[PDB]
Parts: sequence; structure tokens; C-alpha cells
Amino acid sequence: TREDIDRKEAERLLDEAFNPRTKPVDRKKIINSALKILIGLYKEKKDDLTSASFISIARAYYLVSITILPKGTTIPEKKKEALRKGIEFIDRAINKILDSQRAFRIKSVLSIEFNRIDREKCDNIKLKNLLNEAVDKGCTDFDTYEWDIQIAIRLCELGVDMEGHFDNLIKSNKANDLQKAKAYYFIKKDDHKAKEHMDKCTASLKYTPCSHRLWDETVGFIERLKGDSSTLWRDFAIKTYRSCRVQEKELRLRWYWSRHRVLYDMAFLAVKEQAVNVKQAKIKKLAEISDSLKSRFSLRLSDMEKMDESNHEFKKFLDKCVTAYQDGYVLELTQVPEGWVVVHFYLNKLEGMGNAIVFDKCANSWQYKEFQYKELFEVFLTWQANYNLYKENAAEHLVTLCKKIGETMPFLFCDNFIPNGKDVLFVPHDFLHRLPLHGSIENKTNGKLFLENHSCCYLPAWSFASESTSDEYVLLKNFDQGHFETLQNNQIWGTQSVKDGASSDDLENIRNNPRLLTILCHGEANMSNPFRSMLKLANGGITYLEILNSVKGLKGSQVILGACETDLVPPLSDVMDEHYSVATALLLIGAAGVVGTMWKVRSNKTKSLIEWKLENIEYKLNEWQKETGGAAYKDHPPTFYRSIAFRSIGFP
Amino acid sequence: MNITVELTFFEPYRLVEWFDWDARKKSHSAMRGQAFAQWTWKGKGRTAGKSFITGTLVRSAVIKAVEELLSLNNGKWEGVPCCNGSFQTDESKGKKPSFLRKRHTLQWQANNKNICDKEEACPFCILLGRFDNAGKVHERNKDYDIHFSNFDLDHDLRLVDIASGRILNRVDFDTGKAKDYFRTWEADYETYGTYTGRITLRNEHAKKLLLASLGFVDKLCGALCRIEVIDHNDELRKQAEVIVEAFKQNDKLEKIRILADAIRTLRLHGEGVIEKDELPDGKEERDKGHHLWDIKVQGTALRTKLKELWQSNKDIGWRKFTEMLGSNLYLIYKKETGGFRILGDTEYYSSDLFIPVTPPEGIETKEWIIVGRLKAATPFYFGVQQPSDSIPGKENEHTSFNILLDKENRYRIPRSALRGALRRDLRTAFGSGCNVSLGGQILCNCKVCIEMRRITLKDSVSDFSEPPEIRYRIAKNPGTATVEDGSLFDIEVGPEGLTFPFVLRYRGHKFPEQLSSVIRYWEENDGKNGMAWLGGLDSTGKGRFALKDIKIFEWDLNQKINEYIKERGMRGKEKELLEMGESSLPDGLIPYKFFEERECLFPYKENLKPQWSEVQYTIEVGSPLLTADTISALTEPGNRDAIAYKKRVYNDGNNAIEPEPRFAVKSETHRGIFRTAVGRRTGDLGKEDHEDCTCDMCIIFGNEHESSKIRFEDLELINGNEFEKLEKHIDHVAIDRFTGGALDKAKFDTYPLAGSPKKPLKLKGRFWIKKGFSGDHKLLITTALSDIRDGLYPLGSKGGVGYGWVAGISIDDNVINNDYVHPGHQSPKQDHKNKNIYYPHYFLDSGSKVYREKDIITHEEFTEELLSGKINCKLETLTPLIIPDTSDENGLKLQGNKPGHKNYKFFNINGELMIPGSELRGMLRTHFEALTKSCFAIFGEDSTLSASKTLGGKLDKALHPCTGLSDGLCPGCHLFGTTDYKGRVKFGFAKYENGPEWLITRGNNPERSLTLGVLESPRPAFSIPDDESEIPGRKFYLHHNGWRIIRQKQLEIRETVQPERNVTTEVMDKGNVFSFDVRFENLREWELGLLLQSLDPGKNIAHKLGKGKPYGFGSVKIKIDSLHTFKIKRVPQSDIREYINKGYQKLIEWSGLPQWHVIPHIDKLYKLLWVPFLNDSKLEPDVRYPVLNEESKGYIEGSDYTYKKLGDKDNLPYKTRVKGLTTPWSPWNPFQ
RNA sequence: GACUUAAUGUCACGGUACCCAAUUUUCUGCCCCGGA
RNA sequence: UCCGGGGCAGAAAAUUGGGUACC
Ligand SMILES: [Mg+2]
Ligand SMILES: [Zn+2]
Ligand SMILES: [Zn+2]
Ligand SMILES: [Zn+2]
Ligand SMILES: [Zn+2]
Repeated sequence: TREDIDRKEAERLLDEAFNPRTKPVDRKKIINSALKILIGLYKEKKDDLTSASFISIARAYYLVSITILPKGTTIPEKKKEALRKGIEFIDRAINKILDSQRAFRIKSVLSIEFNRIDREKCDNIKLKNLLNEAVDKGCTDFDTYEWDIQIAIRLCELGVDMEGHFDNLIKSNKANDLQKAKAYYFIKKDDHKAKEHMDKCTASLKYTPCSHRLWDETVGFIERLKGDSSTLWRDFAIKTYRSCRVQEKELRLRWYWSRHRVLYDMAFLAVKEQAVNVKQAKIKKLAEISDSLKSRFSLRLSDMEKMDESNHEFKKFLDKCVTAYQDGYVLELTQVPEGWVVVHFYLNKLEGMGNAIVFDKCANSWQYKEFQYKELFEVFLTWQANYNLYKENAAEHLVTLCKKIGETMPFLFCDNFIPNGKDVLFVPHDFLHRLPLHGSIENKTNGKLFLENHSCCYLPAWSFASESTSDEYVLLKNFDQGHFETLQNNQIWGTQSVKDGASSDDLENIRNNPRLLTILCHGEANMSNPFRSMLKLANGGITYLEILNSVKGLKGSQVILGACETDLVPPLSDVMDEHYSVATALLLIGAAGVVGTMWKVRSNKTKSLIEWKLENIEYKLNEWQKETGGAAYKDHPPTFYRSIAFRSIGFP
Repeated sequence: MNITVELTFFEPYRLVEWFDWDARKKSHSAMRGQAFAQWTWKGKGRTAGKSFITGTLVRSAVIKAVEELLSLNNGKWEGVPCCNGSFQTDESKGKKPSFLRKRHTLQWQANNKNICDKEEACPFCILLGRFDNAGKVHERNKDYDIHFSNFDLDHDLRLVDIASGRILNRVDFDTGKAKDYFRTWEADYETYGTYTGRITLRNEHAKKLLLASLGFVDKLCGALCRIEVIDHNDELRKQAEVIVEAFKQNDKLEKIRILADAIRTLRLHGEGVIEKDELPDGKEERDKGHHLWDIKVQGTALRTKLKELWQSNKDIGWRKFTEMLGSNLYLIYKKETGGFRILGDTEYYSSDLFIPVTPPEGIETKEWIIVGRLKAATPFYFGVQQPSDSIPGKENEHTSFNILLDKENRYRIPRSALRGALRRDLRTAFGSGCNVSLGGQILCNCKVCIEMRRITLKDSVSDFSEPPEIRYRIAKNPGTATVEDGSLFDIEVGPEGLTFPFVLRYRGHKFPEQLSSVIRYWEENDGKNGMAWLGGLDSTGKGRFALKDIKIFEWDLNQKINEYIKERGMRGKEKELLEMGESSLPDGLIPYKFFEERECLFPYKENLKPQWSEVQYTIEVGSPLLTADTISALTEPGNRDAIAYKKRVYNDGNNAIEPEPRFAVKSETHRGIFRTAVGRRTGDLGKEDHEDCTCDMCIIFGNEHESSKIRFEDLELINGNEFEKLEKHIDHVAIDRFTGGALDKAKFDTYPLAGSPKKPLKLKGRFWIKKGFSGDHKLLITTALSDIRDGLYPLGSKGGVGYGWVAGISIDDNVINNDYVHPGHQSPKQDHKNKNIYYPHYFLDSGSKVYREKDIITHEEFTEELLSGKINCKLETLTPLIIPDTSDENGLKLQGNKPGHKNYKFFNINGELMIPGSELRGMLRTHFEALTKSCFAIFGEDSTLSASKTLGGKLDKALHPCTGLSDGLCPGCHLFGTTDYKGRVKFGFAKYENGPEWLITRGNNPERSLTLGVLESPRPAFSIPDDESEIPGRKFYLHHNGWRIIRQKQLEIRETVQPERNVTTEVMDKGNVFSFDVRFENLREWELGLLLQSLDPGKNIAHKLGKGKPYGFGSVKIKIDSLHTFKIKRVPQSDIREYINKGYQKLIEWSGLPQWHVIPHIDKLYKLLWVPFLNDSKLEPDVRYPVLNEESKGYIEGSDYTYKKLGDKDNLPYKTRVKGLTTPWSPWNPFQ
């Protein structure tokens, strides 16, 4: 009949899309075309469509959602609808035998993913009853159907007995290690045998990119183990985090998945719970976990959908990541110079407890303390909201923020945690990147600044640490003329420096590794893609992505920026902050040290910073902050606002 | 103590359905509309209800105004200091409020002497209700120290009466396409905008602060507000059923759709187009009258019944009557003919922290009001979903896209659309903005959202309610260059030049240079063009608004705030603010003298000014341009089948639509020509689909995912005043292949703009190029500009006939012999004495063998192997040529002396003589089809004989016209095209160059004219005498000087032949030279050769063109001057010879220095077109029709050349009569 | 009154009905034998 | 047994297909 040919066209297009060899670009087109052929005749016939054709409606709907990747942090509404649309038609097949066997097989998997991506609409008990009837309907052909093993294994997550069905699925050929490890854990309460099989899963996880379904499932499995007090997540979270490190090393950008932060939080928490040298080996491992999280920044899919050696290398990453998403469904931490102490910061989203990992090279000692960032973040947002409205007039809100930094982080002033004279390198995390950690008031009467005692350097991550011409001072300038005149025409500046209006290509022109490079321009921040953030220079401006590839000369140069970081990075609407500024783009291309203002200050303050750097580059920035203007924070707070605004990003 | 306040709205406020606080979480629409006016259903049935505003919403707006009022005065109000209040409820001590504050709270350095408590509290703590018996759970009204009752609407009441559901939008900035959408109810502020409620204050200490905050509340429920203390449709459907039933009885069902479109268009014309019978009356003599308005419905003409309907349905008004009747005719037509979304509809609805914002003490905060007018520089379009969908409470289309209007049908610029475009341009000016996140817990602190939170706009509504003009758009099929199936939709667009009252309120401490840049960007002044792209269809140049008459004023809110509250911030009195002078300004409101100039704004110069680069140019059309508007042709008194598109332009000075509509080529046609021009050269047009595609065409012109990087505006005709008669009337007809006369139904006329090479039309149009255009893409647009300048893409319809051919483009400064000799025929040559008489027409019986090529040549690209170019030809008149100008039935002004006598001038445009390209294309088509044994493309199948079978049955099945491309197209139908396939050869109008201008005859009253003999319709009965006879073939007329007989008997013709029986016409003299352009695309090396051979067959062979062909008139010889081809090179004679030879070879294959006479059908064809008297020859064959009988006029004595004797089967049997008719140049007085 | 608010916290002016599509394709203002 | 006559004046097709849910 007409319906027979309809499925004969639609049931082979779906299998063509269902096979792994089909590219995701083609797969999305194939499923939509098959769905258009399928749903198009559903519009013509409505309930006249047979159950077998009603069966295959949901197969397209289940598969069409597979191609609906999350374009942002949240799960898409379109993907949720396709799962909701799929669960409707397949339900219509139940109330309207090989038909019922395969009907409950796909009704259940569509609800399995529906309960996964959106647990509120498809309740756990509702999902439990649905798959419980699959046992009643005997969906236990685990040898031939991959979806079938998913059913008995999503069930034991809920708490169903399934002792009888264990004999089938673990010996089933098409059960993956993560599933086999799950079925070995809660189907029968043998926590021992789940160790070996999941080890194979994590070992195989080093090659499947982070977009794969198994990455989200394996973290969810440890998400189940963690909080169950199973004493097995601690080993498991660390093990899979190791696989993430190997996989991620293959622009310093990573595929975004919601469980990635939980993976690092759970791995960090596992080591923190496990925390002489072996006791301190864990504490160091906290920094490696923390550094690896900040080693690269997650890019939302919509951001990487729209962005040439870097371009060619990126499209391979984008292509490989999208294929794996649909495939599943179908420097040393101690290499720091003596006299320097390094504070690695980690914000845990799992528990509202950030903690700073500190490494004193002179003592060769690893230790950490925990702090509440929940109240500090609100004080930061109060400063951020007030600064964005009033700039220097929000100085009074900066002081209470800097005092809050001291108040909630008192270990910064403790001598044991940070020695009195040791140089402090900061490796902040999330919103602590925006915090002026250097200029923080100790929570005590007439508390001195943290900056006064120690010279503070900032690093986006420890992975940005790196190890020539001593009289060449280049200066770029696209700022208005009236703001920089006496500094503009100083004798020290070299010839290869356009001092009135600079261009994007002229930044790429600097060579020979100058001692000082000055860029004075209006920075502009791309609120979603760090690669698209530009330094407006002449026409168009030069972006973070362009600076990474085009700019090559400034290797080991001490860079000074005239663009406030608040214009280089977007404002913070959440605790997480991985949007890397232009300053760290310079850090990747050598450029040892990038001194720039953390927020908008009057041009005279930047002028004095450059001129004081002109006289002697070896002078520590800390001294200039306390000996000239700042370090007061009580009388004339805007003076303290202007000085503390300058941070030193990048430490060699 | 018991303040009764009235809350009035000055723009459409948002309405939402009321759901209890717990029941609200279930519905996303009501959770989004928590700051809206609540609608509750009174009674049952979901029909009526009562609108109200929660006192908690008025309280939240009031305590927000108290925050601003106290922040402006540094925490005091009228001397009494106020603390910061409280805006944090601990979950442990008690429950949270029903609404949590996501926004920053304005705070200050509290200067109150004591911490506020129950015994003594500041006016802020009194208004908050911090210390009183009223808590989170309501018990009684007496507990409230300050109480806000519900605000009931001042006016059961149906929801549809008060509110209209509208779909709002979230447009992605990077792509220009909507990310998602959401629906609200925009309630009617003009009728249901007043809400009254009681505010009971039991502490007079906060009376002064409360009353001031009521006047400071600026907007509520999505609208600006001021708070002051005090069936016809069913009957139309039935009679539309009557109309459709009548049309079905007349077998004209498909005409109902066009009638419905014409009726909905009739709202533009007004009442006088029906009550004065201003509809076109059809032909002056036609019995059927108008083909649409005279279709008898129930014994009466459709115009009369429309008059009766208007009399019956006068109550609803003309606009509603024509919209409903037009829609009802559409609605019924759809159900007579016939007529779910995958992945659902993209309708999206969206830890608390206290963020105290403390403005610096001594900062000066002001509110700047910008009042101007948004002049629509282009026909604007503000999209709205269909009225069936846009029904509040319930959640077929005559007009595919409707513009947004009011209850009074006034054009509306929504605040949302004006805010979304302002946010778009603010993000452009800043260079950095957010994709607007919905429901975020933290305020977006981006540079755009910061200013957008201080920016308030107004819902602008034009003082102009005339109906919107409809723009029809089609999608060309790239392969066939015809309309894509199912691609025909109409858009309601507002007139250009319409002004809307623009209002922008910025309340802040300093006026940003980015908002100044956007205002300067949107401004029009002197050389600058206003660039306020508002609404949709921007790519087709719909909605380029211009800000004008901008006055920026300043409210000193730190000192002159009692006056600001007294004036209520000029809220709702903004139009009064625009007209009023600086002397009449309200106290405290001063003009903003520091408004940064256009060139002094840094964001404007780098971010907004280079964003869109205009490329203005003047299209010069040396041909009659016809961008057909069929719907408007039916409703206008011209009665023309196709008339040129014209648009309604609003004149702001006259406050009305300009009396003369502006003639233009639509921006959609202007855009589509470019998109095709770029697509065909890059090969992107040939791509099957463009979903998730980033090709050259999709990057430039956008696709379903990305907006176009180029915005096209209309090609306005700037030459209208120059032309004495702007619109030329050109009659066209399809000549039957079998009988040289006209077809039965195929006769029409067009009304193009009278362009000509000497007096061309100038169409000044422009397009906008987005900043960041690739260098390769900039070259693509320039190449497309060159393609249109070169004439590759004619504008409008009838391009292959010669309409809309672009002579050139002016960019604005702001940016060969064929020596074949045919032997002829023996009988004319042997009889040097011209004794024998020949039949004027003869039939070519090629046969039934027709080669239909199923591999149709796509128009989607310039194939490299195929040949595309242009032919320049010279047409010399061997005999007098008659191309009558039927635009004037009395062109010679001699019908006064001879009533009913049809007299025409020679065809001309703007006084310069022409041959229409249709005449050349048609006369070349018949020769090409005869040469290539093609089908009878134009043939009278429905005609009969006097019998068993019609002419279509007698014609061979393979010779029947090609229908559809599935069966393939014959060489003639493959070259010149069919209805399913646009032809690959374009014939231009032939312009007269030189020669003896006219054939002067002294006897004729006009010397240049000639009165012809009676030309009667061909009758197949003679060519097919019996039912056993077949179709003789294609009728061709021999070349002879029989016009001299007509010329020498002019006095006898007029004295005997009835004046209305014959015609008098301006005839050219022999030797006149016309030049026409033949543009061909994707031609085979043989097809170009056959076309070249068809144009210039041989030295002694010419064509027959124009009127009087059977009388020897119109023997025209075409000579090829130059053949140009491009991949623009001048092909030389040797390569032209190469092309023609391949055409001969192809003709050999179908049969199974070329001597064409070896092929039997071409030899028969070529003696038909062979000129016996050409070059130096004494042959003067006597060629004329037999007379009816010996007593008939014109009979010559001594000869038996009569139809009575030749018609008799005894003397001339049927077989030899058809044998004679088939054989060319066979003598007929001494019959062979 | 209620319908119809909850009160120490409503950025919803927190969201452009947006994005794609050439009113076009073919057609000679043409012409002879009869009609009861 | 009779001595003339104008025709067509628009026909066919498309009359909408879809896409879009950052937070
Ligand atoms: Mg209270
Ligand atoms: Zn108080
Ligand atoms: Zn924002
Ligand atoms: Zn494309
Ligand atoms: Zn044909």
C-alpha cells in the first residue's frame, strides 16, 4: 500500500542516519527529510497511520533530537520537544507481539533521555514504572538491541531488583564497559566488580572526545556514587579526570558539557577528602586538577559554530566533537623560582566552598584552606554593578569588596599559609579572576593591604607559565590624542611604534622581542566567545584569535595595556568565569608579563604606570602601588581605586 | 489616608491571564507576565472577564519610584531623611515574598538618626510596610499601614475587545534571525487604559513621599503610564459562496483566487470604485465585457452584484467589506480546492542576592526626552501573525504576511520593535553586547543592557489609517527560470514617507555617546540618510526609517524634580512636547544644548556610519518596462491585462498619499535579480537546497539561518515627468501555427512604462552593503551590477519579448554575411511574364517527427560548454512593413470622417518607430519551429470544421504543443521556451535607424498611410476540405509585391470596401533598416547556429513580419551585424560559420557551406521565404486570393480564379487542393 | 464587597515576528472563403 | 433561391513553502 512504500522510504533513510558512518551534517538533513516524509503523511492520514508507521515516527523523533546538540549551557528546548514529541506518537502505538515488544523498546529509551535531559517532566518514579513494564513486556533481548541494555541499566539506577536479568546483559556483546560497570554495582550490591569494568570505560574514555554520551553518563554514574557514600566515587572520579586530561590535550579551547565542571569538582573533592609526602601529594594534585580546569575554557557550541592554520585546526575539533555527540546514541606544578609562592584557587560548585592551594617553593610545602565564596561573590557583584554605573565613583564599593576578599580569605594574611616576604603568584578561578586579590585589606583594625607585604602576579592558569632586546620599548596607541600626549612622545620609545593611531596589522609587525610593548586603545569584549574579543586598533581591530596567530614578535616582552579588563572581558552574571582576556592571548605568544588595569581609570593613572615602568622595567609593580597614591583605602578611596586597578598578568 | 488613584496608560499595555501564585508556576505565559495587567475570566466559557492590575505590582512600581526619588535626593525627601529600607527576607525567620527582586537596589548613605522600628520609622520603611501588622500572608486590610488595593479597569468585557494577542520576538544579533518568540496580549490603552484603585496610607509621615512616587512611576504593565490621585461576516460569507458557485457554473474556479486578491485590493481605491462604476468596463464592443467584473453571477454582472453587496454591507465600512469579502472569497476558494510543525513551535518563556547600588553623593542625574518623527524612507513592514492566530485566549490566510496596525487600523511601530532595533544599534554602537538572556538571576551588566535599562521608548502610531499596499513576491525556479511551484505570497507594507511619533527617554547621570550615535545614525539631515532599520523584511528594504524634527530636552531630576513629578515627565504629552516652543516648555524641562554632533561621536564614526554602505545607481531601461501588477490591473479603469507596478507614497507635507502613485521596480525584484545574478555566476543557484549552507550566495543574500548581508531598495522611476505618455499600451497575440491568424483565447495587451533607447526610463535604486563584506563578495555584487548593466537580466516580465532591457547603469558619485543561395521555385521563375496566379499563403507539411529533448537545459548557471551572448541584427524591409500601433484605435485621427474605421500609426514608443520584440520573436519562432520540425506551439485545438474531430484531433499527437518538461521539449519550445520553461533567447525591440521613412501615396489622406484590403480570419475548412484530410502544416506567406495592387487601388478600396471592414495604417517604405538585439543564454553550438541561420537564412530569403503578410507586406530581411558571446568577445565570421554548420548537422540527425535545400522540409520552407524579386531580378509574381465568385468584387475577367469553381470538388478535387496548398509557389490560376 | 493582589524584594522597556524567495513563464495585433 | 461577413481581445501554472526556542 501507500503506507508500505512510505516506511520503505522512511525506514531506510533512518537506518542510513542511524549508522555511525553518516556524517552529522548529512545525518541532520537525512532525519529531517525522513521525518518530513513520515510526518507529512501523518498530517494527511492522522490516526489512519498504522502502528508500525507510528513506531517509526518516534524513531525519527528520537534521532532528530540526537542531532540537536546543546548550543549553550542549558539543554535545548527543541531537543526537549523532540523527545516530548517522540513520546507522544510512540504512546499512540501502545493504545492502538513484535509490535508491542519494539514499541516499549523505543517508548522507554525516549523517556530515558527525557528523564535524563529534563527530570521534572519525566519523573523518576514515572520513568521507573515505564521501564518496569518493559520487564513485564520482556524487553530483555540484550544480545541484539543496544537500547535493550540501556533499559535494564537505567532501571537499576532507579532501584529495581533485576537479579534475574543480570545473567543476560553482562555477557551481552553490545554492552559497553560503563554500562557493564553500572550493572555490576546496583543490580547486585557488589562494589568490587564495578572497579575493573569502569576502569576499562575510563581507559577507553581517553580517546572519545568530551562531547560523547559516555562522558556525561560516566560522570552521572560517579554523581550517583558520590552522595551514596559508596566509598567508590573517590577512586572513580580521579580516574576519569585523568582520562579527561589526556582527551582534552588533543587554541586552548574545550568542548562544553554540563558535567565537565562536576567532573572536576568531584575529582577535586575526591582528592580533598583523600588529603607526609603522600599526604602532601594529594594537596599538590588539587592544584593539578585546578590548573587543568583553567588550562582551557569551555566554548558554547553556538560560539564555535561561528568563528588559517588555527581555523583549519579548530574545524577538526568542531567536526570531531559533533560526530561523537551523535555517535554514542546511534610547565610542572613545582617549577617556580625561589622566593615565589603560588596560590592556585579553585571554586567548587558541588559544595559552596572555594579553596586556595598554595605552594611555597622555599619550604617545598603544599597546603590549602577553604573559604566561602558565596558571600564574597555577592559583594563582588555589588562592586561590579556599582562600577559599571559609576566607575571611579564606586571606589567605596571596591574597598568593601577588597575588605571582603580579606575577610573571607584570611589565610592570605596568615604567615604559615603565605610567608611575609615571599612573592605571591595568583592563579584565580571563576569570579576570582575579577577580584583584586593583591589589594585586599586584612580583616582587622587598620588592616594593611595584601599588596603592601607581597608583590602579586596573576596567571589565568598555571599552564600559562613560561620560562630579548633590553633597550627596545615599542608603543602602540589608538586612544584619543588628548589622553596621552606627554607619554606619547617620550624619547625612550623605538622607531617601530606608531604613537598616534595604531592598526591591527602593526601590532603583528613588532619583532625582535622588545622589552616593553604598550597598547593604549579601547578594548571591546565579546560576551560569549573569548576568541572574538578585540583590541580596537584603527579599522576593525585585532581579536584574541587574531592575536594568537598573527602576533609573533613579542616573545618574552613585558606588555602594558591601556584597555581596562572590564572592557576586555564581559561582565559576570554567574560565578563561573572562563572568558580569557586579550592579556592571556599575549601570554600564549611569549610576552612574559602583561600589566594592565583591571577596570576603567583616568588616563593619568595609566600614564604614570607607563612612565614609572619606563625608568626601570625591573621595578616591581607592587612598590608603585604603595609608594605612589594607593594603599590608603580610607582617605580618598578613588585614589586607592585607581592604583589597585593595575595587576600583573603572567609570571615567568 | 484613603487615596483613590487612577492609573492611565499611554501606549498598549501588556495583559496576561490571571493564575494564583501557586497555579502560576504551571503556566509559562503567566509567569512571564507577572508585571503585566492580570486578566481573570468572569463567568464560564472563556469569553468575557475582568482586567485588573495587582496592588503588589503597583506597590512594586511605587517602592521602585521611592527608591529612585530617595536616591536622587540622597536618601532624603522634603527634609526628612530616609534609611535604605529593607529588601532581604531571611528564609529562616519567615517566608520569601511572592516576587523576588533580581534588580539592583538604589541605596544611599543612611542619615536617619535612629534605626527604623515599629515605633518610629522613616517614610521609606512606612511605604515598604516593614513595621506593621500586615505580613507575607494577608489577613485584613486594617493591618496595612500602607495598602495598595487591586486596580480594576475603568470601563461583561470580552478579552478580544480589550486585548489582541501578539507574538513578540527575540532576534539574534549575529544572525539577524529570530532566536525564539513569545506571545502577549497588548491591551487597548485608548479604550481600556484607565485603571482605578485605592491606596490606603495609615501613616501621614510618608504621605508626601508616597504621593510624589505616584507621579514618578513612569511605566507599568509594559506601557508608559501616569498615576493621578482623584452576522455581517456570515452574510458576506454566504454571498461569497454565491460568487464562487457562479464562477464554478462558468468553469472559472481559478479566477476566484485572483478575484479575491482584487477585492482585498479594492480597499485602496475606496467607495467610488464601486458606487461610481469606476471598475474597467472591458472592451468597447466585446459581448462578454470585462473578463472578471462582467462574469454574470446570478443573471447580473459581477460589478453590479458588487455594488449590491456594498449597499447590503455598507455598515461594516468599505475597508472591512472589501477585506472580509476578499478573504471570504479566498476562504471559500481554498475549501473548494483544498487547504503540524516538527520539533514544536519555538515559543520560549523564561539563589537571590541583594545588590545595593549607591550613586555617588553629588552626582547629577537627568532624564533626557528625545522627541522627533520616524519617517519611513522605504515601504515599512512590521510583522504580525495572522488574525486567526492572533486571538487572545485561544492558543487559511488571504494575506500571507500582515502588517501590524491599531484598533483604528493606524500603522503602528511597536515599542518592542523600536526597542529591539535600538538595542541592535546600541549593540552596534558599543561594538559589544549580549544575546539577551531571559530569566537570568543577575542583571546583564553589559554596556548595552546598562543603557537599555535607562532607556524608555513609546509605542508610535501614525495618524494615517489607509489600508496597506500588498507586495506579491515569487521565487524563481533556477532550472526553468519560471515561478517555483507554491512560491507566491503577499505582504502588507505601509507607505514610505509615513511619519511616526518617536519618543525616547533616557534617565541617567550622563547621556551616552553611543545613544547619541544611534540617534544620529537614525537621524536624517541634509546629505545623511536616516538608517533606522525598524521591523522586518530589511533585506528587501522594508522599514528604513529616518528620525527627523528631533528635539532633545533635559529634566534636571536633582533640582527640578517636583516639576518633573508635576508634569509627570511629559508622559503621554510627548506630541505636545514636539510642537511646543522653548518658551512654552514645562518648568524644569530645558533643551539639551550639548547633544553631540554627528561627526563628533566616536561610536557613530567607526561602528554605525560604516555599518551599511549604500550603493545608489540609476538603472537606464531603453525598453518598455513592465513589472506586472495583475491584481491592480483588474481594479483600474485601463482594462489592461498587465500594468506596470506602482507604489503608494505618503507625503508628510500634504498629510495624505500622493495623488500619483510612484512607478518603481519592487525591491524584491531588485533584490532577486541580484541574487540570481550572483547565484548563476557562482553556481550557487544550482544547489538543491541551502539549509545550513555558507555558499557565496547564502553569505551575501542570507538564507533561512542568516540574514542577508545586503539590503535592497526599490528602483524608483525618476523620469515620470519627462514622458508625455508614461505607460505605453502594447497589444500582443499568439498566431496559430497551422493558420496564420490569431488563436481563440490567446490575445492580450500589456501596459509597460514607455521606455525607448532615445528616451529611456531612469530607475534610481540603491542597496546597502553590510560592514565586513568580503573582497570576493564585493566583487560578486559589482559583477552582478555589471551583468544588469550589460543587459543579461531584464527587469520585470516579458524579458524575452524585449521588456525592461537595461541600456546601462550610472553609479552615483557618493558610492557578417550569409551567402546561401536558394534555387527558388520553377513556376515563378519559368513564368517570366507573370501569367500564373499563386496562393498568398502555403502550408509546410514537415511531418509528425518531433524531437523532444527530455534533458532540459537549466537556467541556473552559465554552462561553459553552452554558448551565452548577444546578437546584433539589422532588419531591412524588402516590401512595405506594417506594424500597427493598437494603443490608438484612431491613431491617424481619421475615424471622425469614417466612423468605426480602424486606423493605426506605425508602432512607436515616444514617437520613435519600433518593431516589438514579440513580433520578431514570434516571427523567428515560427521559422525556427518550421526549420527544426518543432511542435505547433500555438495551435487551435478547440476549433472544429464544417466535423467528427476538432483540429487538435486532426493534428498529429507529436506535433501538439509541449506541456510540461517530463515529456521533453521540441527544439522550438526548448529554445523559445514554454509556460514551464523560460526561453533561452530574448528578442529586443527593433529601433528604426535609417531609410525612406514612409511609403508615400498621394491618394491616401495621410500620405504615409495606406488603406489595406479586408483581412479576414483564416478558416481551416478550406485547408481541410474533408474529415479524411489532415492538418496541412504550418501556413507561410510568399514574398511578393502584391502591396502595389493594394497601393494602386487605394481609391477603389475605400469607395467599395466597408470602412469598418478594412483598416488604414501607417506603412514603412522598402529599404527601411531596423536594429534589434537578440540575447541568448546557454545555447548549444548548433542551437546558436540554427538561431543564426533562422535570423539570416540566405541571400535571396527573407521573413514575413507584421500586418498584410498575405498582401505582400512585411517582407523583411534580417542581417547579422555582430555576434557577441561571454563566459564579452566579438565572435568573428569564421566561428559564426562554424556554429551554423553544426545546426545543419543537427538537422541532418533529426531527418535521418551547407545546401539547406537537400532536406525536404527546409527546401519547402525556404522557397516559402525565398524572395523572387530580391537583389536584381525581374520576377513580379501575381499572388492573391481567389474571389468568392465571378460577380464578387475584384474578380478579373478571362480567368477562372474563383472560390466557387476551385471550391467545387468536380473541377478541383480535395486531394489536389491540399496537394496544391502543401506545395509552395504552385500556380493556382493554371492549377498544378 | 468580591471577582482580583499580597506587602521588608516583580531588570519583563529582559526578548524587533525575525529569517530565506525576481508576479513571473510561453504567446507575431494577426488575418479569406463562403453563409442560409 | 439568395449577397456578404469580422473574429479573438486573454489561456495555462504558481496563490505560499518553510526555518527560528542563547537564557
Ligand atoms: Mg508589613
Ligand atoms: Zn527606615
Ligand atoms: Zn546585556
Ligand atoms: Zn547557499
Ligand atoms: Zn514544442
